[PDB]
Amino acid sequence: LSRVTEIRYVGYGVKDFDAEKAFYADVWGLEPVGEDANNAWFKAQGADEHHVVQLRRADENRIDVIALAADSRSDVDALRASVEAAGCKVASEPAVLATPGGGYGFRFFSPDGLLFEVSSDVAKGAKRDLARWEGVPVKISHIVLHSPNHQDMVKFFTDVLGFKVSDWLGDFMCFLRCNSAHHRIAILPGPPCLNHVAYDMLSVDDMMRGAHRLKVKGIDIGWGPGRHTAGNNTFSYFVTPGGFVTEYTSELEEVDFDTHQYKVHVPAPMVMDQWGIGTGGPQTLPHPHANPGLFQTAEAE
Amino acid sequence: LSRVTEIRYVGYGVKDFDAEKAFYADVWGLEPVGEDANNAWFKAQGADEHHVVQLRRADENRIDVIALAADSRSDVDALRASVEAAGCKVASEPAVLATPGGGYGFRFFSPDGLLFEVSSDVAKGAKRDLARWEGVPVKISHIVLHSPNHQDMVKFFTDVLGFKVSDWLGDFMCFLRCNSAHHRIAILPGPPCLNHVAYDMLSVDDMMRGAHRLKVKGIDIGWGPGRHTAGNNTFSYFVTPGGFVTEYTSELEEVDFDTHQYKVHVPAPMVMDQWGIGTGGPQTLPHPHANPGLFQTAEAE
Amino acid sequence: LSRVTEIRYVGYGVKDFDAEKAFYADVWGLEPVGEDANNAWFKAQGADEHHVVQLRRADENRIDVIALAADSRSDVDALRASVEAAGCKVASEPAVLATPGGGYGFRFFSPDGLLFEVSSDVAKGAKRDLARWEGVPVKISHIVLHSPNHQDMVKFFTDVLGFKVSDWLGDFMCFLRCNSAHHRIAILPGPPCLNHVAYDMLSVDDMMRGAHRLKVKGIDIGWGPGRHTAGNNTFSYFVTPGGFVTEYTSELEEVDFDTHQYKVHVPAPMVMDQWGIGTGGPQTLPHPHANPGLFQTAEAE
Amino acid sequence: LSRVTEIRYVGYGVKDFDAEKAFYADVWGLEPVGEDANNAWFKAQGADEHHVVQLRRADENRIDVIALAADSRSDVDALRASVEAAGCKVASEPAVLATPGGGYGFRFFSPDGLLFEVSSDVAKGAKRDLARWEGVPVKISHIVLHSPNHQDMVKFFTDVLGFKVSDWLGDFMCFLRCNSAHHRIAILPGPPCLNHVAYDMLSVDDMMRGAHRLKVKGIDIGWGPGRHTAGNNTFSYFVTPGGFVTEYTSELEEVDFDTHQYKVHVPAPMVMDQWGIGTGGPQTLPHPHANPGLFQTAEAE
Amino acid sequence: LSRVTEIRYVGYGVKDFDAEKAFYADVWGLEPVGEDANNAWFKAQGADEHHVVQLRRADENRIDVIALAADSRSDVDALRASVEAAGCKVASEPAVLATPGGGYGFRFFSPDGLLFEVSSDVAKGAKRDLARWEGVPVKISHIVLHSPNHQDMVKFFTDVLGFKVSDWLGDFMCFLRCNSAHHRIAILPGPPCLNHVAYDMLSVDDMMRGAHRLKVKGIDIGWGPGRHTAGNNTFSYFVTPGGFVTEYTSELEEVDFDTHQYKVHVPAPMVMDQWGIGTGGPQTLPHPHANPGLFQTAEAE
Amino acid sequence: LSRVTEIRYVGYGVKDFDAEKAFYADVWGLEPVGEDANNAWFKAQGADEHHVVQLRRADENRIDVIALAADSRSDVDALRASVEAAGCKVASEPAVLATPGGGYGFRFFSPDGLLFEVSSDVAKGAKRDLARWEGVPVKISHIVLHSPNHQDMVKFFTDVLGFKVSDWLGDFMCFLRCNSAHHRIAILPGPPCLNHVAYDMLSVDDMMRGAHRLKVKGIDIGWGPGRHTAGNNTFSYFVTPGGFVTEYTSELEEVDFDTHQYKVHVPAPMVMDQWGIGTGGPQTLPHPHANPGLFQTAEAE
Ligand SMILES: [Mn+2]
Ligand SMILES: [Mn+2]
Ligand SMILES: [Mn+2]
Ligand SMILES: [Mn+2]
Ligand SMILES: [Mn+2]
Ligand SMILES: [Mn+2]
Repeated sequence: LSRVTEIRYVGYGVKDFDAEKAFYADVWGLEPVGEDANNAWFKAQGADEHHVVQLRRADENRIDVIALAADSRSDVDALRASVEAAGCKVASEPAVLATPGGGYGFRFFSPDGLLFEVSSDVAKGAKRDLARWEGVPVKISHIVLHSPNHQDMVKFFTDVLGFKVSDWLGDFMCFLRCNSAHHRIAILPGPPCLNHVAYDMLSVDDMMRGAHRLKVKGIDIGWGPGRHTAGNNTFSYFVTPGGFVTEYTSELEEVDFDTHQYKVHVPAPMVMDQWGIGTGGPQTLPHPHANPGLFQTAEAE
Repeated sequence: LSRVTEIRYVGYGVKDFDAEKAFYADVWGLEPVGEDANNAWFKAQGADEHHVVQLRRADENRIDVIALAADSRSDVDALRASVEAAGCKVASEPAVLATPGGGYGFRFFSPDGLLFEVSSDVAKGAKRDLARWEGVPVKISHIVLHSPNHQDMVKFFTDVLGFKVSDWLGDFMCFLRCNSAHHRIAILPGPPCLNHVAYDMLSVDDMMRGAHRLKVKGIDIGWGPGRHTAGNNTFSYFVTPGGFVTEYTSELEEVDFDTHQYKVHVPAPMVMDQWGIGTGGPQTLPHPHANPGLFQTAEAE
Repeated sequence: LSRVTEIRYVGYGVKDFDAEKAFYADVWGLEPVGEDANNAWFKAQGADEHHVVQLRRADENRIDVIALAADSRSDVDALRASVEAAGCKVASEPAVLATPGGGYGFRFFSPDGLLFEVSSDVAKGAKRDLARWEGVPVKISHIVLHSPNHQDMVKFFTDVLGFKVSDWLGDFMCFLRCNSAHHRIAILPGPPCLNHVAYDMLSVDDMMRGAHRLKVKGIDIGWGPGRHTAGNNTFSYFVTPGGFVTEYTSELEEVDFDTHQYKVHVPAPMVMDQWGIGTGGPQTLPHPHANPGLFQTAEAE
Repeated sequence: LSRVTEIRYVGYGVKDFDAEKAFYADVWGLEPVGEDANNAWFKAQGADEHHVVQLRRADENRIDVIALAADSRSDVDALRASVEAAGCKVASEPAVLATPGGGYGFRFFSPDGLLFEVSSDVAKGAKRDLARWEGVPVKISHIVLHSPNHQDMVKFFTDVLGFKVSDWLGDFMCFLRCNSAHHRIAILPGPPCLNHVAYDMLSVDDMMRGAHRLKVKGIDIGWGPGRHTAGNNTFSYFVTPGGFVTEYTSELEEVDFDTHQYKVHVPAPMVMDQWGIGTGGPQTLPHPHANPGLFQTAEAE
Repeated sequence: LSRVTEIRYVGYGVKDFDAEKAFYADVWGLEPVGEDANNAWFKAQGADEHHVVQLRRADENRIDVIALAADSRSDVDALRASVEAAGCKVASEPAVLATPGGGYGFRFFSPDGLLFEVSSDVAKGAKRDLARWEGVPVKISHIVLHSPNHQDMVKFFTDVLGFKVSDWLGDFMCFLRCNSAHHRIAILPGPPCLNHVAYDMLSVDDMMRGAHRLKVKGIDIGWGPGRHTAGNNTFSYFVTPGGFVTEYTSELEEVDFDTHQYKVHVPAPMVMDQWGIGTGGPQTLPHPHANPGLFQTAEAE
Repeated sequence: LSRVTEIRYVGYGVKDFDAEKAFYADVWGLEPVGEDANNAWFKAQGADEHHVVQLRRADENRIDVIALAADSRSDVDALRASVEAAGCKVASEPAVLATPGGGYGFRFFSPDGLLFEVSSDVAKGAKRDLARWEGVPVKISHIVLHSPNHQDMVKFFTDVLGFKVSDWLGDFMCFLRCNSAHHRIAILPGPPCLNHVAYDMLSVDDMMRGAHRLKVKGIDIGWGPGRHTAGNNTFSYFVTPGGFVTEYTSELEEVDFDTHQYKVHVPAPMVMDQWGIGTGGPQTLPHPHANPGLFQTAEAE
């Protein structure tokens, strides 16, 4: 049946519009793709996806949209019906998109009130094979979300969107894949919102090199020099000027999308971080707060 | 049936006996109670338990015994009976104790192999009411253990030894009570071993002054001053010279022993620590390793 | 006689008006009450004082005014006379204030040249009983001032304004009260200026939570968490983006305004901080400097 | 009368003899002078004073004696009277010394219970002009004491022992000179005991070099590099493995012993430390405690 | 012949023009000389140099020009020929300057593409003797450059501009003097660019005082207090809000411009910093990146 | 000709015999091979080398010997004559060794006075293929020595011992190989001594897991985890309780012993460390000191 196949971008609503714009292009290593009096689009130098981040000047910080990819026009419609069947509020009907790089798609809110987008045939952008030591994002690695009822959110993603379970951290954190990457989405309990967005680095040396630039650029590592167990990926968390959290990650495991057997890792500090030599932890990072405007569009504000 | 009513003491086998010995009497705040060629006893100044810590000069660091209390001599026998039905290896029949403070007790191995002692009528010692600012322990607060089958270890503590579930952190960490204190035992997953032993302080002020003393003695706080959710107690974890970890804690809740309803807390950063302004994390503390000589007594080595 | 009964607000002239405006509403925990081109008003959520902070957009950082409260028009007129007798430079006569909240007051310069305001019947704002863990200020706790002639500055607060001495730190720091709070004003030797403004928290836990919210906002603790001796209050000092310092405090002793016996505390390490587990110290906060515009109203600039 | 003219040495009773004996010989920079079953003498390489530190294997830490120096054999006698006419218990009648280095002197307890010694003609030891960057002590700089009646205690020092006042920190800390150096003794209120013994370094560079050696050897600065105001000396406090604090100081001002005009400095953060760019503070060093065995010699234990 | 005899100023092209503007005035300690819509000039309070820093609102941070001094209007003409004969691209012919303080000079590019300026007779501005503890720059100390062919860059500076070599750190870093100071210029390997601009402090104390100010102002010492071996000057590096690095330096030796003989220090860990006690290190500072627009003026952009 | 093919072990004369001895078996990860009252041999678990570390109880710390390995008995004699010719002071004539493991070899002093040993047929010990995450050493990676005439000391290793140059850091640090490993020995300017010994780890993960064990053992990283340029090896430096420095390293390049072209890297922060996010640096490690007893065997003492 038709399913989500990748993540496209994350649209942010940010107060400190300018500070956040400079961050992504002069600090985080993303490539500007376009600006407008009220918006800004950036893209990952190592991927052909039109844009991976969208910034909209707003009166408050929030996540406007989480855009997922579908293979074809007939796949976008199938998920359109599937979402309806599951009882979701549909904010838009499948049609050519006026947003950058066009594409055919629709929008619907998740059972929690977070706006999502599913689209196909979105224009492609440039893409080069990065050399080692550049310290810049190759592509998006994953997105982590909080949910008031995570078990159900996990099922929506599996039964409606087509994700499959790759791992479990006890019974509170689930890792979901929609292709051969260990996971592209991770669901966690808490108020309906987004926790962080990770970016894939070419190598461990690159994550370090990037973390280094971020340090001199005045941003310290919120939780760094670590390596997770579920997915076995190295990590480095940061807080953007806008107050969001972004992560440089690397070496996430490749699996067989169709046959990977998930495991239930037993919680333990060593399980969250197998290195235990960096600084900070999940406590030095912002505390989750319900995303402003649940079931509301960026417009409605 | 009858049940365990309190914790008496923990017996440690230590490699650097001399250094460990000087730690408890001159840094930690315990009162020397007795000594000999290969052993040393210590008691908390604010409680009349004959002694709360016993050290044995050994070749390898380990836990020799976790000593528990029972109200009566026939309570000790009832517990000998329970253990038998649970199928535990009994190391001693209920008899008069030759250990300091005497008493009537027996020893049995928990399903994982750690050695426990259940006894009653142990000679009381000297006790006095501490004054704010002394910065010394009042009595032992709790003991946390790791178990390869933590669900079973919990049922053992509740069904065999009569403890009761006071709280849960997900499905991986359980808090058990044997009296009005929120807990005296907490089970956690991992190889069969003892995580740490906590000592109750008179006030948050005494934990701070205590932590201060340790700091000037050369011992840094392993997990900065904080406050847990389950039990609402403040904490300060330290590593001893023998490599064991001890914690100064305060304000542990009081509950009705029978009517207290337990809760399942959702794992979250701010759940392990509601303050989040100290240094360290469980990661700066030793990784759990199986206790040397499972199902073996001190004689074994 | 007639006297000052409490603190109202503190008016600041800030060069970086926007960063300071954002600091109070999004980090410090105060409630915005009004804004115009060159001004911003903030209120403490746990008190009905119309506003506790006023910020004026300025070319240079300074303290524009420290407003105090009196019980009634009569009391204010009386104090106004008292001020004259003590030979002070009066900047206005008892009249209906035109600032937000209204009221009946007048302004005058302390013997040192700092502008103070005494007023009565200022409108009452809304007030809320905070819940533990919110980490936001309940009310203004105290204000510390520097005076070239502290011995005299104290006499002026006691004899003209009615404040009474609650304690002395050796012979250089005096704590003064004007109600049941140990103190609302403290006098320290140094150029004529304002040292810090302290905000009272519901509990020590709340102080810690506030400190944590600030840590994730990127504002480190200037003088780590501690507990003072005089007044027995816990403290957490911070440097605002505007350059001033603010403090989260709690557990400030309550005393009988009339019969409280003051003590002279002998200066010592353990006297400034009875905990000694945090970081920083007075040596790590900005050095006091004469307040710009002595004996000059904010107009003058 | 005649007067004390210089500090000779300090004698400590240390529980952890070995550790401390190692400290001074390899880490601190003092050259050994002679050993024995329970005694170790140490010398400062840049001064002819036979030995500046005496260690005695004891059960609990304590100050056994603070050895001072007199010029002639008869100046001693002239003091033995002053002490008598002061009412001090005398522990030794002027007699030829049986302690390493010989000499003639007596022992008596001061008004607070700390044993002092006054001698003359002790055998000089070797001395070489140290070179910049060696990072070892040149001689002892000063000793700071704690007194329950510091005002009287100072008068004892000035009137009975012949010291003069050089500076006052408010009314709680008095600097006393017995020669050219700004001070060799400083008095602080508190339980009767020694606070720290400070050694002089050839320069600021040597202090840092010195601190650098202590750091690599595992001893962190208790009170970071700073510059005191009273005396204008750079500082660096440390904690010996025995629980005693020592200091590497430099650039202590020289004054005319006779005419030096003393000043009363106003207490202030910037006063204790004019640099304020390091870590620690009195806060992070041992809290004072009554010296064990008041009015008792070491032979009493 | 005629030769450069001093450094005048550095002109930066800054993106966050206002943040950098405020840094030099409010934080770094320079004095505003003038401004217009797109430029700001700053002056050292301790040097008659008209100005030592120029900022220009730019799209991207870069070095716009490095201004040098010549003694006479004919020296400038001479250097204008030497530069020509060396193959340097001349950006302007020797004439009266239209920049503040005027003067007579011209602009040419060094062999690597950095725009330089040589001038004479520039108007002197205010000047005064700083007092110990003021914590502000006296004048400019030195400027460090990165060159892809530093051996050639060194020869350019000596054979063309008239600089002399005062020292070598191995064979990768050169120290050049234009007057009595050990060096005003230092060449290092790497892409063509400016490493840092260092400001002279009255004394080591001032550097500490200065650094403490940046500390409370929210700027951490990028490379802790230390002392270099070449020049023996104490150092403290910082990262400006603009992204450039500036250092407070003191005690840089003096030398006989004519006779001084250069040494070749053997690299060694402890040669870069003879104290090795401060925090950070060259690793916490930005990595050298070719100055944007080599061989192009600020206009082209 | 016949040449050195590997590093066997290092013998240290350590004053704190018991601490250093505990270090290697309970902290560093080496396995005890032998013991008596004043000696202790240690073995690396991933190599069959009989023992790689030797401790000798001593009055002063020093490098007793640096034992190299030759392929055969004849090979050994060849080198014995080859050493004879270079003019070294032989200390033993080729012959069966009474030391653990036996073998045939001799000891001679290098031009700088360090005592070396070249033996063959030393008894092989047990070896295990470690699994990822054990965090224990596999083998000895390299040894770094200081030389007052480093240039000649290199020719000695290449022309006399048979090593080959794999790289140079500027003209001060040389990297020598005796097989396919990028290097096994590194020479650096300085007083004749041993800088540090490095231990190869199975992977970067194991070094991190190793550094974590040392952290919880109270032994912090002297030079934060990083990555060298020459050899591309990841690093982690530590100071042992005895005062020596050990390094956990990984990913050192494998090269072709014969056809490997070396390079001269230009010194520069990013070259010493390509990551730049750990702590400390060469400066936070002990200063090199001439080795006690130059040209003298352990027996002299
Ligand atoms: Mn992640
Ligand atoms: Mn605990
Ligand atoms: Mn305060
Ligand atoms: Mn001192
Ligand atoms: Mn410099
Ligand atoms: Mn190495």
